[PDB]
Amino acid sequence: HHWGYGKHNGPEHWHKDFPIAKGERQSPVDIDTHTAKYDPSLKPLSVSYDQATSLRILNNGHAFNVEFDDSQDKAVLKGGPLDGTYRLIQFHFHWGSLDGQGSEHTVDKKKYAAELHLVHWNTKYGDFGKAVQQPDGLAVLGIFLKVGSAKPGLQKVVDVLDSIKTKGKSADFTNFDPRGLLPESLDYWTYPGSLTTPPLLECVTWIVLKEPISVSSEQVLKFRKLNFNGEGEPEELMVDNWRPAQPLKNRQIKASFK
Ligand SMILES: NS(=O)(=O)OCCCCCCCCOS(N)(=O)=O
Ligand SMILES: [Cl-]
Ligand SMILES: [Zn+2]
Repeated sequence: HHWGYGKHNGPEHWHKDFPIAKGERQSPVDIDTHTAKYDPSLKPLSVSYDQATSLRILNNGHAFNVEFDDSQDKAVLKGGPLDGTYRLIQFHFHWGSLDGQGSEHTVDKKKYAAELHLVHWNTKYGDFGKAVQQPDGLAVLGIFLKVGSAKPGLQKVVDVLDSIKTKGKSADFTNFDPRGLLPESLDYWTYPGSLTTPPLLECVTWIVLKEPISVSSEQVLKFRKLNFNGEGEPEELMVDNWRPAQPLKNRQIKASFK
């Protein structure tokens, strides 16, 4: 057996193999907009994805990862609450079976249809492996997805999903520009958290954008055609691969805007 999002291996079961699931800085969390406080110490956020080099897209049995070449400082995230440079390594999404759910973070308890996670690691630690052994090893830029108008920049991702329907399948995915997945505004909320999937390591500085991007019903419907299962096995649609909000505990969510 292995962790997943089913009734028998879902979020409520994770703590048995990953005790940190009940830790002090777990993610995601509900973002109470009225309790979040504007933080003047936050520096301007810098998303520099101009030289991003995508390589492959993979169905890992939980979601699909668009992987990037992080052997050189190309796609980096800096500024904001971040100290130093964080390099983009991959991005993936979390989505629901219906438009009314799918996101991991929530805003005033509101759930979006999906959530995009752009994962970056602190270059001061040399590699991703070492970074996840540090309290400030990672920075994940989270972007909410709502259903409405199509997102042109997402279509290339959608059209390749048919080739990676099942767990373990991958496909070349070069020259994809992640800048086409960003909303207009970079206003955000930030707080110290963790990976939202096992191992649930608490090494993440979360930066969640306030402005969601709009994707079409057709685009998200194709996300829902993916499979959690591997080839030749009974079909288990890849839907609702999101972890619910976790206790905030000793943390404050800061806003980059007034
Ligand atoms: N949803 S999230 O963005 O918070 O996180 C997803 C998992 C990200 C990958 C985590 C892999 C952890 C194992 O790293 S290792 N082998 O030790 O280098
Ligand atoms: Cl199921
Ligand atoms: Zn994620």
